[PDB]
Amino acid sequence: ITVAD
Amino acid sequence: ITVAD
Amino acid sequence: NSYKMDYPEMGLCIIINNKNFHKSTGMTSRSGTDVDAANLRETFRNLKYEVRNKNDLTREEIVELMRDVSKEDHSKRSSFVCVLLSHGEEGIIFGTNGPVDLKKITNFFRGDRCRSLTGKPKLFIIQACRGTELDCGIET
Amino acid sequence: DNSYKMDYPEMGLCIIINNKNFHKSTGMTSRSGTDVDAANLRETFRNLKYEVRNKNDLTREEIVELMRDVSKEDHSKRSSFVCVLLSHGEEGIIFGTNGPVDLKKITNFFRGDRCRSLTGKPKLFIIQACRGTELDCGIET
Amino acid sequence: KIPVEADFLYAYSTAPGYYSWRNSKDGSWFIQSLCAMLKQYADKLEFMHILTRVNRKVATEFESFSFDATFHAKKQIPCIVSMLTKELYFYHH
Amino acid sequence: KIPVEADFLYAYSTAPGYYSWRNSKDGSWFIQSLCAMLKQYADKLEFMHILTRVNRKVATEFESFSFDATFHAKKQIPCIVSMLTKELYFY
Repeated sequence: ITVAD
Repeated sequence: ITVAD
Repeated sequence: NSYKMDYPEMGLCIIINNKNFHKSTGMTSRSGTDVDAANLRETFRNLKYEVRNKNDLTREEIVELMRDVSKEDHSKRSSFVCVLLSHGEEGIIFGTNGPVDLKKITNFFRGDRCRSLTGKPKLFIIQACRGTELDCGIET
Repeated sequence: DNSYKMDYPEMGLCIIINNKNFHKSTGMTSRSGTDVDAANLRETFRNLKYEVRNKNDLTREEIVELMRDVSKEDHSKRSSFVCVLLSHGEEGIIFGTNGPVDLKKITNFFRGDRCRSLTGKPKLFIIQACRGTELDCGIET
Repeated sequence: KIPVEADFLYAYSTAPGYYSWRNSKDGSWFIQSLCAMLKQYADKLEFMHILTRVNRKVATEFESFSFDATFHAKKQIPCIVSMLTKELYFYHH
Repeated sequence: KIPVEADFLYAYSTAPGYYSWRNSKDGSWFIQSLCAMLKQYADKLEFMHILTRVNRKVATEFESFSFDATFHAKKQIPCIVSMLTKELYFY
């Protein structure tokens, strides 16, 4: 659910 | 007498 | 001392919210960013900023928007705020169709280029990666 | 807590690396006036109760070794850490007397996983050095 | 006169070189925290001190959850870059 | 657990990409101003606000004097880079 930018 | 660093 | 914040208007808050990218960039859609933009809209509305929300801009549209905003008359505004929500790398923010250097965006608001913001605080809030390093943290 | 705990027994170390004279192989002008900076810093941080350690004209390898050694000291009884770099530089780079050193290489010895007795404590790096060759002509107000 | 680069503040979500993390439902850690701290403290604290509280919130309260072990259990510190010349208070009086 | 890059403060004398100026007998503009503002305010202000006064002193009171026109009448703004998580008081 955490993704990177 | 101002100089660069 | 402190910036004069009692001009007639707090100033502009530009929110550039890039969610959907052309897949020739190789970048994925940024789910959740709409929640960010809405939260920012409300937060800066309570601070009395005139919030302008912009969605999925190309890098040309980013450059053109920032140029146009820098050419407005900010004489009666206390400050300027710009929020960038997108993918990025060090020094770089992505439009929907590719990257643009952050320095090109911010140079429009330099003290010699945007005279009606001279001496006034210019705040850039940047939600974007700055590289691929990972912080594994440390327990205390 | 909204404020760092500053009542350890010691405020901490203040490392001052003052590079005035550079190797003839570099071709770098001597940095006149830097001694005045180092002495001002020594006195200012003495009045803040830091243990000041002045270091003069270190090579790139002496800077790294000095920083490695200090980061392996026991800072458990110290409230913070201060390092001051007075030298020539470029973006992200400080110069030893004999060539460049990555700033990241210096500060990495003090990362929260590498210097455990400074975990959670303020680590301050004060860098007097150019970061490029751009010129600010200013704007009259 | 003043430098042409003065009176800029760059509030970065993450340290130079690093990934920035975003919850796919709740939004980016940094913007969530920034909005929360402004709502709580915009009428009591100077902007740098608000941003320092954002730094603490992101650093302490958030850790990544990923089905891919390479991106799991990761941490983030925001990065305040200030060329401001004065304190900035949003309220008045 | 905290980030390994947390709790650093980098007080740079000048903006990214730019020269940093030094007076050949009184010292660098930045260290001069930093020591002056610490002497005057370390018993009254939080560190970030002390550095903001330093920013203002360098930005407003200093301008280069050089016999070489390329380096004359130049200006400087320091650059505070804070990964701190708390306020820092020296008192």
